[PDB]
Amino acid sequence: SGFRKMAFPSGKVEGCMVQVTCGTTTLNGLWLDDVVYCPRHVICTSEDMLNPNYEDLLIRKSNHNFLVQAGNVQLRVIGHSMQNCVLKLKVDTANPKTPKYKFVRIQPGQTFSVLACYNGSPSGVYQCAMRPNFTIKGSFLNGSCGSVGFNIDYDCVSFCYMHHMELPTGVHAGTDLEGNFYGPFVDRQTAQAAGTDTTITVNVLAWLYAAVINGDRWFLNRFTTTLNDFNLVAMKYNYEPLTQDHVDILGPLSAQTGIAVLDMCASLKELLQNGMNGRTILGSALLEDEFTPFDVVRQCSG
Amino acid sequence: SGFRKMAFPSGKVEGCMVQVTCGTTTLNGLWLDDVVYCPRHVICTNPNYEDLLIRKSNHNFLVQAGNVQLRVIGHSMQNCVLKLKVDTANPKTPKYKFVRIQPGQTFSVLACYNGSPSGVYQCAMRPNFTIKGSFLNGSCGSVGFNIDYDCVSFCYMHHMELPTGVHAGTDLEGNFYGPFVDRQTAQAAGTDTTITVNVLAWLYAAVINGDRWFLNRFTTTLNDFNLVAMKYNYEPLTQDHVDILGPLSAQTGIAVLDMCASLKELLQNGMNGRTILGSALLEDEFTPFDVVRQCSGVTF
Ligand SMILES: Cc1cncc(C(=O)N2C[C@H]3CC[C@@H](C2)N3[C@H](c2cccc(F)c2)c2cn(CCc3ccsc3)nn2)c1
Repeated sequence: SGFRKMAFPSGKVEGCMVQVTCGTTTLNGLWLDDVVYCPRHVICTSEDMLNPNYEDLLIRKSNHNFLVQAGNVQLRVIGHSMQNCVLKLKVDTANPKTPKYKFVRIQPGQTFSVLACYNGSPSGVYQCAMRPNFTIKGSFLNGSCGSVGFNIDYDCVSFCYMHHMELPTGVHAGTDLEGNFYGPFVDRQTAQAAGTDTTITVNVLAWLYAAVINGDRWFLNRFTTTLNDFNLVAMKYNYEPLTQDHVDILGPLSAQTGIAVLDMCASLKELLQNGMNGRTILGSALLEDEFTPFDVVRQCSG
Repeated sequence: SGFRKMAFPSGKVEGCMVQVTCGTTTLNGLWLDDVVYCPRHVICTNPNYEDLLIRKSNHNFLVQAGNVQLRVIGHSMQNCVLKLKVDTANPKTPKYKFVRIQPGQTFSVLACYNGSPSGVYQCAMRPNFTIKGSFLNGSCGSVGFNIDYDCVSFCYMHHMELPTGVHAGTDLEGNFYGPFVDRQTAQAAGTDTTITVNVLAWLYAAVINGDRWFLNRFTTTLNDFNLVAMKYNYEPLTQDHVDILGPLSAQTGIAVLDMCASLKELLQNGMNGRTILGSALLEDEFTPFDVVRQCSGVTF
């Protein structure tokens, strides 16, 4: 029993974290095979950041301007290239600790683990979700750039996030490992701000199914709803639309618990109307939206 | 910015987890140098473990480190932990120590299944000596640890789930945390209490992160506040707690008894539909050190 925000074991990623230094700037890089991936803004000065011309800055760099350090070992850079907003530094040594891995771009609502890192040394691991507004509510201090987000399935590490910046509301923005930002953000000091966030409805429903699995039914009711009536109400609480894909995805949890998806939608509607009246669900006094349907089946059943 | 329930990087521990099978029981062990540590209740069959173990032969214990088999060459018990001597020392053994933690202190848990780590989370030793973990069948032998520089301090090994869903275990010397035994008897968690010094730490974390609405002009005294704590089933606040929070008090300008007044008012009046660091409840599983470490970055 129990239900925690559980991260993946981080060892496979730990063995890939290095320090990258350009000029006065040091941040983290991800060392896979003979390539080190890091945010391209490592080549910028703070001045450059209003309107940086990355192509112009990079053509001026020599391989030996990049200092890469893996533990106590300096790696020799032998080439470099830029892919979208990520710098790829080719190094003379392949990482002998390279796990089986892939690069995956995730959708809003997906979860992943973050290995927060400073000066190429991992500090801690925690679970995160990609918010509907393409930010993440992480925990990152100065020097955390280049920290990565990942899932691990059957010993394959799927890298899905690389950290670039903190937005003014204290939430975080970054790219996939092909260097494409999530959301409308840019690696430029601009007046960019997180869009208004919403609640990840399909994840809330999955968590409610998790509550029933672990033995709590107090929030259920005898009503049902149409999908469209549910969305009409949910939008009034800044909940994300629930799609037929979402209904299909919850099929297994519906089947396991005996509670039809649209009946669980009726319960959520009432919870939004009533609050919890001093009660908790899986230890929380708020509705949790950073557990996915996949996560629930992974942690609750096996 | 931000504040998350954060665990230590688990890599150094992952390389020590093994699967231990005896009879019909399979569970997780911890392989350090040439010993595998696991719960003694892996022993076959009111138990008398010193008797049951006499019956077992080394070869009754199948130990799998991934795909490799470690051969057992010896066994002994230390309290509720079984120690299997194996023929191969773990080449991935980290620098480590066995430590016993105090209620209120936190640690990371690497939850495992068939000697395969599957998740890591951060927990506190509750005042009632249980932990609010997430464990399913097969988790027994999963371990808790902290990392200080390069040194792993192992502090917990999971032995059982209790009827309220919380969990009980031992230190790595096999001494239970709390009034529990490893046998099928009637056992229950005692009434728990809230860890006051940790709630205060988390309020400081909130302030550091810009959440200041609960602050007020008032201050108080230990004696006065401790009467409120007892009323609300909060642990007593000691002078040593006050000293430990010293740093955060200096960094935010909010003295502990200044912050206690904020907490008193939250306990008496509630949060009035507001939240702190994204919670509608007062959180008590972050220590002062956890807050300082995460709001001022240390790395391992
Ligand atoms: C609280 C916190 C959370 N998470 C990360 C940090 C953190 O550390 N950074 C993120 C921000 C803020 C400082 C610096 C690094 N970023 C600036 C920036 C501005 C606009 C877009 C963008 F993508 C980056 C920047 C980059 N550069 C080039 C030299 C350099 C690159 C890395 S450090 C210095 N100059 N300003 C902080």
